[PDB]
Amino acid sequence: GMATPKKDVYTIASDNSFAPFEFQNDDKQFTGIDVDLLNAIAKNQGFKLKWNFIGFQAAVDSVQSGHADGMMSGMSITDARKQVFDYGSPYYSSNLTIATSSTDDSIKSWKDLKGKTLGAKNGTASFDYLNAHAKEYGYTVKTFTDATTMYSSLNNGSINALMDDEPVIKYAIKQGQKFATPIKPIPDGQYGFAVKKGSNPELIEMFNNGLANLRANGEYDKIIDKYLESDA
Amino acid sequence: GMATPKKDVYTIASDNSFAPFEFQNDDKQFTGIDVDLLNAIAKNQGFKLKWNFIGFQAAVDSVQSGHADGMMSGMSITDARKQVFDYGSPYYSSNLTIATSSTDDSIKSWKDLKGKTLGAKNGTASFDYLNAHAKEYGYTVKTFTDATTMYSSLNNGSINALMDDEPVIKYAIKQGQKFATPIKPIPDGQYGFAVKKGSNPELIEMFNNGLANLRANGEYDKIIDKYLE
Ligand SMILES: [Cl-]
Ligand SMILES: [Cl-]
Ligand SMILES: [Cl-]
Ligand SMILES: [Cl-]
Ligand SMILES: [Mg+2]
Ligand SMILES: [Mg+2]
Repeated sequence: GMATPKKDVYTIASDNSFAPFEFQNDDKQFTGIDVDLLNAIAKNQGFKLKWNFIGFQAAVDSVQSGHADGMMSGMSITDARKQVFDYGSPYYSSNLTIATSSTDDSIKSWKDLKGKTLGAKNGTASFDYLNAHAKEYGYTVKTFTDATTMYSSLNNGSINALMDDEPVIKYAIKQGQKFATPIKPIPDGQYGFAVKKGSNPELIEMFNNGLANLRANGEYDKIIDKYLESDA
Repeated sequence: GMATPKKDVYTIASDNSFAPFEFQNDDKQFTGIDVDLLNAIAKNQGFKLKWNFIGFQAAVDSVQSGHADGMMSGMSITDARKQVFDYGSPYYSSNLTIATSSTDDSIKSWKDLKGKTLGAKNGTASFDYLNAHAKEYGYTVKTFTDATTMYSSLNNGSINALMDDEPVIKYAIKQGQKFATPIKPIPDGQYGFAVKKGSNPELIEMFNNGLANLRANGEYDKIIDKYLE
């Protein structure tokens, strides 16, 4: 239904370092998909916000304790989370996807992964997927303990490709990396805006109504495209 | 109760950057209180571990979907977490505390904060705590949006003190920062080792047994003191 504010300002908790969703620019101001998108949603609906960029764990606990009204933080919607949060309509799909070098034209479909070296960060959803499909597609998996070493290996040619959460890859491309995403991604759920279960229902109404308007009026795509290599 | 391992190795998920609990040293190896403490606990009990420093949110989701066995990640024990995780005995009491300059003799207690300005990061427990006691002791709160600027402000004298997580302040001091902690810390919960609720009970047993042995044998304090002094 139509959303009416019941607070002069709503407090939103978020991560302090989760690019491209929320991160600091060179001027030390917070920015990102979540920041621009929720700000644009509130503005569309005539709500006011105050952001607390405190970290994922801290943001969860702040909403649960009533010290924040909502959480916008690259948050994967899960059944475990639904036990204690209510979510707005999902605002972005999460995918696991393959990054190649943009200079390498040899990988055009999944069948071209035959004989390739694929990187993944140890213990991640990308790692689990790659391990589970290595025999089928015929690649070999090389594991990394952190993100920097993995992306360095793709750039120096010691892996042919890697799998990661798609926003990380598409943001690196937007930043200037010579990567591409030439093949089909693997759906892996959705991102959601959350309030404590049973709390601030009008803030969820705001969210859903504002989001629908931004999807229809083009601003939603403009915001995503600012941060993620768009296909268009 | 005796803990017996049922796997040759258990997988532990943790955050990639939460110093001094889990973080990378200059050699890009993962280290910290959580890493050293759970490794030592595991060793004490004859269990083997493999660590995946995937990030807090990702670690939660991995344990919940059965793709990591446990989580050791500066994890505050809360009722909401008890909905979906089982915990070992708490292994650390996380407090908030005040940092002043080590050369500033003027602040030794809360009442010495009269007329002073203290920093806190917006929307944190420290921010809430300072705001709640500002009228009582007659200080002003200056809000910061990131740690680096807040700590720089203390160092350059544009604030008189700050409040932050005690381990962050104590680790900074251990690293040579010229801060003091003149005021009694404020309790802010406890950290626990987690498994998915109903899973891996022998891993919780071994955590509890090992933690108790390390408290008794001196290693627990050695590990904490390594980082916090
Ligand atoms: Cl976090
Ligand atoms: Cl959580
Ligand atoms: Cl409307
Ligand atoms: Cl969570
Ligand atoms: Mg993080
Ligand atoms: Mg994930």
